Amino acid sequence: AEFDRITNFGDALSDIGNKHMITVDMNQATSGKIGIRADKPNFDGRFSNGPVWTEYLAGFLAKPAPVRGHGEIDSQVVLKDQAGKQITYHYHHNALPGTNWAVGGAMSGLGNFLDIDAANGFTAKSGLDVLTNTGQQIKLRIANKGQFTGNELVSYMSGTNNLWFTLFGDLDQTGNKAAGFALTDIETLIDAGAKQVLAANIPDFVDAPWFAGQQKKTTRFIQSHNQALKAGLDQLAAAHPDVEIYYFDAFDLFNKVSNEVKTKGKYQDKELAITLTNVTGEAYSYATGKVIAQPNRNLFWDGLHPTTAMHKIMAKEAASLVISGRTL
Repeated sequence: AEFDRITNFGDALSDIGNKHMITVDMNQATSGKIGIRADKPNFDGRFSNGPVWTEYLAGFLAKPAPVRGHGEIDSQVVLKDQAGKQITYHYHHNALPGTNWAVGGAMSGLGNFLDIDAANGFTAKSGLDVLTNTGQQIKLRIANKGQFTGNELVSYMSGTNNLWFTLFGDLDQTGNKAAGFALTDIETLIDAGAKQVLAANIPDFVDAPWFAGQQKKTTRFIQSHNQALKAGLDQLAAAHPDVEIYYFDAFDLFNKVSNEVKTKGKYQDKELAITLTNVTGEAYSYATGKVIAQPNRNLFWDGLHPTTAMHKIMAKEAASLVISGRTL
């Protein structure tokens, strides 16, 4: 056989609950002073209305379902109430053994990042930067579990948040610069013994509701990133002939589904029991909580994250890429 288990790295497209549960635990530990990410109506801490693509993937390949994992978390969380009284917490959680190390918000590269808010009248000064970037996930997986054995498929899907925090934060990355961080991370996997790598590019988010009024900037970033990533993976595959690399072209899949819905009115897959009829709107509004009656007719759940229907479509394409043995 080629592999017994799947290991996942990346962001909210892959995460089965780390960003959610870390904030649940920090909220408990501070008696409600930290806001919960991926609350209801999101499904069990997924940034979706049901399972994400890494869950369908394990089903399709008949491998064990993802197990949420992370390393030790430790931080001095400093908050202030509206009166400006400072409150300090020692937040700690032991490592969590698992196989899916993805965390919503994560960027390609190393280190930790800030994507958690204080709540109920408090404001965070310091120490909420407890979430790990994709390259940091890999570093902590290696420390916790050692090098890969070769019996795993390792999925890597990152870069969306390198775009996100360039548009809406102080990150100042080109698509090619962000792609370089991804390739550095993927090379770390290889040097850690990974022999089967499922590397995904950035989806075609041209129509994502949260990117409205940024279409030229997102096309530039996502096009730049994906062609740099492809070329880099072609080079890595060249230099590492004992590694099988599958390039999940999530971009083209999003593009194809979208154009099918726009030009024929639907994208339907009878094998998956899915019919999409909307690829331009959110099924669910973050701001108001409201959800349309039939969210699984949409590509987009909120303004960026796919619905569980679209995650199923993504995993079928990835599973069939792996089954097809069409490696780089």
